[PDB]
Amino acid sequence: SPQFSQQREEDIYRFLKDNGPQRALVIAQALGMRTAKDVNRDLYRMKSRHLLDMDEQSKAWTIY
Amino acid sequence: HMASPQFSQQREEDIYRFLKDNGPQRALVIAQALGMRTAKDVNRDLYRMKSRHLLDMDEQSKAWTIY
DNA sequence: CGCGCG
DNA sequence: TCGCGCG
Repeated sequence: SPQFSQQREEDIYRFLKDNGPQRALVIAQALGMRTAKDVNRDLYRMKSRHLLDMDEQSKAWTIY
Repeated sequence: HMASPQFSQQREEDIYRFLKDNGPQRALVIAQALGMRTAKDVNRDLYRMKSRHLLDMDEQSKAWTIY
């Protein structure tokens, strides 16, 4: 199973599981926030833990 | 008969005076010299002053100068 | 405008 | 590549 330190990481993961790959502004807005900056530190931390991947060209995030 | 340049903020006048006497210098140096902590404390102001042609930045050294 | 950086 | 100025 994926290991989440904060429940909000699961919220991101499930959003991407449910809706396919999306940019950080979409993850943020879907979860009640505004911009990529509201979630990017979480996304890159999750990427470092092989929870998510990002396509560097489209900037879309997806589950790992 | 007013002095030149005119600065809209004390911060801008302080940056300009620091660079006139010491410059060029990196943003991290300017931030510390004005009692702040990192480049993030002055970058918004430096690029705004650059857009008004009050300062320039050397791309190679990253040091800011009075224009 | 990508920015992940405390 | 800590470059980053971004609201």
